[PDB]
Amino acid sequence: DAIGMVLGTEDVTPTVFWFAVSHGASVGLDDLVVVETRKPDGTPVRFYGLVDNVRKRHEGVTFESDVEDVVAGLLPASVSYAARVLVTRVDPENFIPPQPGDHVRHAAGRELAMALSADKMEEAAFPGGLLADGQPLPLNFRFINGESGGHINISGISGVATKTSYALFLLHSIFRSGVMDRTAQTAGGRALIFNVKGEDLLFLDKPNARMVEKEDKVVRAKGLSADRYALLGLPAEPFRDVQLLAPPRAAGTAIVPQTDQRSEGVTPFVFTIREFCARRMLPYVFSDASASLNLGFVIGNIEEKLFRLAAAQTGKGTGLIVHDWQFEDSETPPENLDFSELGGVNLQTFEQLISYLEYKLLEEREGEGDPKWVLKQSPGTLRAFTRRLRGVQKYLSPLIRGDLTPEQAEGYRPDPLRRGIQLTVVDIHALSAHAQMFVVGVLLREVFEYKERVGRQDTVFVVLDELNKYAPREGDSPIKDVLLDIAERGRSLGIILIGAQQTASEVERRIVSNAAIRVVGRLDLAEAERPEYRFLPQSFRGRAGILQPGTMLVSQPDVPNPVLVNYPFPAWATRRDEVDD
Amino acid sequence: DAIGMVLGTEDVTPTVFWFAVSHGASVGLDDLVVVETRKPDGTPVRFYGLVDNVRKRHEGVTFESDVEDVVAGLLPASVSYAARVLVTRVDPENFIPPQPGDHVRHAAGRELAMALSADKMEEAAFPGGLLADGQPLPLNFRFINGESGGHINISGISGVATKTSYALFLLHSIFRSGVMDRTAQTAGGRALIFNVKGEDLLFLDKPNARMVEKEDKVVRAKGLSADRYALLGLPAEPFRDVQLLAPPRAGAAGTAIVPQTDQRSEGVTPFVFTIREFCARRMLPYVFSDASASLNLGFVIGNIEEKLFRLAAAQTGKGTGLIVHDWQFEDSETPPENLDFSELGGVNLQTFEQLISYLEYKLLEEREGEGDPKWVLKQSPGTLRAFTRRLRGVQKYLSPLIRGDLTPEQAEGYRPDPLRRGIQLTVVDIHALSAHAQMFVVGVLLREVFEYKERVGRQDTVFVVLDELNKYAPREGDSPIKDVLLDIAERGRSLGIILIGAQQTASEVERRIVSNAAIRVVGRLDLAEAERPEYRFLPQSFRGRAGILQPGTMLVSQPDVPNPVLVNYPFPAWATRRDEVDD
Repeated sequence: DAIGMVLGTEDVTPTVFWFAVSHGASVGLDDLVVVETRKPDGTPVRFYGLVDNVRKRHEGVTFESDVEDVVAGLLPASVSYAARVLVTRVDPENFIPPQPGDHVRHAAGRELAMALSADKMEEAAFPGGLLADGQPLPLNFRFINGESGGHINISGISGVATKTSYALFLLHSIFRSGVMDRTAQTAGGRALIFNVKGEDLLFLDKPNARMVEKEDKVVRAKGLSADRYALLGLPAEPFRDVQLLAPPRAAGTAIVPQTDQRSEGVTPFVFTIREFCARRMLPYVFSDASASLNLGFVIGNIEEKLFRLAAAQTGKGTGLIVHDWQFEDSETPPENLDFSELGGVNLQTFEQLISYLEYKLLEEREGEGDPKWVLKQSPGTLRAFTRRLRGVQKYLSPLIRGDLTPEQAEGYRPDPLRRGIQLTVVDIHALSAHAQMFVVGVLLREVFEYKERVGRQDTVFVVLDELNKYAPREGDSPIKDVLLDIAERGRSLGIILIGAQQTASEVERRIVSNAAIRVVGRLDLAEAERPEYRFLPQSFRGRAGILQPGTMLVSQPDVPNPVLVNYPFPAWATRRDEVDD
Repeated sequence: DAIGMVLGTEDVTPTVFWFAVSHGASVGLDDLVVVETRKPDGTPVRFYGLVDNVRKRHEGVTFESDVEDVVAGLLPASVSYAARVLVTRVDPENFIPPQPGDHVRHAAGRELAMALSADKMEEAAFPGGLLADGQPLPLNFRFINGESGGHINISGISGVATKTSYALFLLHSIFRSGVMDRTAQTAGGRALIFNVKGEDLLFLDKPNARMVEKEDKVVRAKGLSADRYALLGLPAEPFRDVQLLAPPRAGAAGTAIVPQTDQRSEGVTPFVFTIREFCARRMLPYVFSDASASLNLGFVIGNIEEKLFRLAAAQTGKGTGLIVHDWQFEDSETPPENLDFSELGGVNLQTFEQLISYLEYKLLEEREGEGDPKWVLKQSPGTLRAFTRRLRGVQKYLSPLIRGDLTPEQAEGYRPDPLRRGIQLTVVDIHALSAHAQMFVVGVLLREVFEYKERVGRQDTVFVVLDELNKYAPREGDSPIKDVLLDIAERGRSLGIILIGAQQTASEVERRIVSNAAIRVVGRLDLAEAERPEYRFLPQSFRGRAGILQPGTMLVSQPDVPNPVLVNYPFPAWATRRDEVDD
């Protein structure tokens, strides 16, 4: 149990000190070490630290050109192997230096738990990954579910850092470790995740045949005792209760999902015109936050009109029936127009709904429009609102249907909170950016409203990638607003964000600032020194530039510095090729 | 009883110097030391200081590889134990360098008083915690009650830093030390605290069932002569006079009023607001708490608040509801089948939705959509809808809190008054309520207390204990709740309103609120935040230490003493959880 001796040739301070590695021992860059010293009074003090600097030097060589002779042993010299320890905790809080010559050892048992502040975690610790030699890393669940800490934020080079895989692992850990019941001691968990990568998120229902092979290879290499999942205490199995939703293909009443390689088990999801109006979906059409005009007054006004109009609807249908649409000279044709038994037009398509908005705002009274709808708003602002609806109508029109019947509508409505479902996967990769931002906006706002009305209830995890897309640093959008609501109010409300981006400096400062858990994959060279990565010490930056895929640094409030960690291969399928018959 | 001698190998200056720790003594990083030197004419000069750096080195080892041999005794080397002193005080204020070889000693009873400027705190000193595993650290109450100082601002990582516990400890110390009596020689103490945690602050009048074992364990470990509370001189009992207020459960359609508390069903009083009082006390501005990014609704809110205030004054009845005679529903979708009508044909608004409906009618339906001209003072239609839409959006959340249905006697009993006679501590339960209701309740109570002090004068010291200060007083937003916090910060000293506020980072809080705190306490700080400009009052030496501070461990900084002082405080004598209750 001897790894080295505290060095006296370098200063020995309570925060930082060096030690010499014993012969036959190897000290890695991230190794967690404990050294115990004796006070003059005789009472002991334990120092728990992490190695941030490791070096090897030749102590007696006068010139670098004598190195060939020195290695041979012809010239007298001694190789010196030393490490620097960054103090994280002192069991007795005495800020006195350890004596040179004190024994340094790897934290392995109770010492390792003390170093990672597992005593503060208590029953709330659950596996956040693997340490150097198969020891699990305790993650304090109370800082994920909102008791004392907020959400999770993952950063790293997209394509190189494995951000989404680590998120899915954390969901697996949270769902299968039992910490939800332990911290509850309402005690359950749900997750909503969006497939935008192809069909990668679409087979996490099935076991991954390649997991065993790849697992055993790594197991034999690093010499772990059992399978990496077994070391964390987690079953190597897929997600138990999974729902796959997809958009409704492409003037046919029949509906079947846009998915190609996975066709079995996938359910189409659609919105109705009536629900569109009733549930104030209109703002989530305007996802261009990068820079724009102030349509807030127009959107709010038309939104309220549509809501009141939807509430007045007595019919059972899914479309919206309006009685004040006349076509003295509207390009729109009276044919193909569902007409009510009361002479009202029943809007069955999104393009018809925009046509009616054009009429109320721009054609109604020889061009000045219906004053109840245009509330003194300028013609230029109205037509901006109109033209943007026209621009996205083709892309949103298949997702919003009024021609569907009530049977189909109740069946196909996307509910991330459906009973008996733990993981909802919404397949948006076939949709355009406008349909993506629309669907994400509506669904997130639906979950937020529901938790506002009822309460914390079940803790709902939202796993979102490309955070810079949805919540830019400088823009302002509705979809960014619901993510702000989730970040700032989600702890108490029970909506927890597991978000990832290539760089946190491109994400809204209030989303990133509210993540209790920060996880860093391989970081770009320039990004590591940015202000948003101050929680990584300078020691880590050079290492972080070359971190291998699968390797993350996790930082959480309980323990002061980031800890490097690895995590197993997915027990679930992430592409079509990994599914047995 | 000397701990070392001034070192000549490092420069000796009046402000900063090194000393060598003598054999058999241990010198900690935050230890208070005193050194005495002698002028050539024989007069003595005393240096009171704090250690900020401490180190150990091998003096004679020529190669690092030797260490193993050197430890065995085969090679000669000596361990060099040295500490650096940051001078806080010079008692004869002669800025001369101490002479090398002078004797360094731990600060003694009287020497400790001089080092912590206790002489400046004649009798206003009260216990602020335990320092250096030793003696109580004196806190100047005159910098907390506003005679010479403002309020307290506590900062640290929520969850690990023990921020709220240190605030409650300070309250206990102020209220039991008798320092209120001493500083008097209109000299009484009151405290308002909001429970935003899950019923954590609802058991402050119950004794801590595990505070004896936990304190005892600490006493055994550090060999203290007596208990930590005993060492401070403060009794180890809970808050004596406590008021617990909670919102009403099943508020909509239920006349019976019952509090929303689940864990504690005894001694908790339900608190409700009344529609006439809402109009009379101009509480409308507090409904608009979303200052993150907002429209210029200031004129509409001001316009309606005055109209509502005048309407309340016009009421002739003693009834809680508001009576309006100018509301009609020709085409407005507000059925009157369930409504209360006055003797003179007026309508009595008993529900929050009804008040908003009346406002919607005056603003948007009164004259074929034009609206009553007196009510909308040439405000754009979009601006009126934004004001109306926000009220409808928040109506379900504030409806249980604002009731016009109750009788005057019922309302008088239920109104939440922090200044109620015979009450020293008031706890308002806000955990059940939504963020909008929470923001509305804090602003109304703070403004009512602040306004009452302005008319009456400062007859009592009201301590307002508020966590998550970034939420209520953001750095760049502008809100009514921020404005009442600003009034408390900038005018509370003379007015007697003292803010004990806590945030995870002062960087997220309004510069004026943090700048007006005379006392600054720091728990374990985030790695990034120590480098920031809001934490310049920590010397650079402290930063690396502050990154790893344990729960229970705080650095307190006050104007009388130049550098921060590391402190510990006892475990709470009051219950902070349902299981910590002692029967």
